[PDB]
Amino acid sequence: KMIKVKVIGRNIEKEIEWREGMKVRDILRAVGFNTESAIAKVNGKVVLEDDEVKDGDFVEVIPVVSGG
Repeated sequence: KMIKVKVIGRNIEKEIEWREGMKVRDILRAVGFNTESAIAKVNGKVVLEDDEVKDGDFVEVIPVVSGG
């Protein structure tokens, strides 16, 4: 299971396998970030740092201020 990281709505696609026993947090750990810089949302659904991802969830980290 590998992770992908993008800056809130920064446009960062990179397909990504997945694995067994791990968690959202870890994949975010592949960023060296249990997501600190952000709010996370997989498939358009919102989550917390511990609310897993699944499937090669990316990672979003950066001033997630959607309003521009």
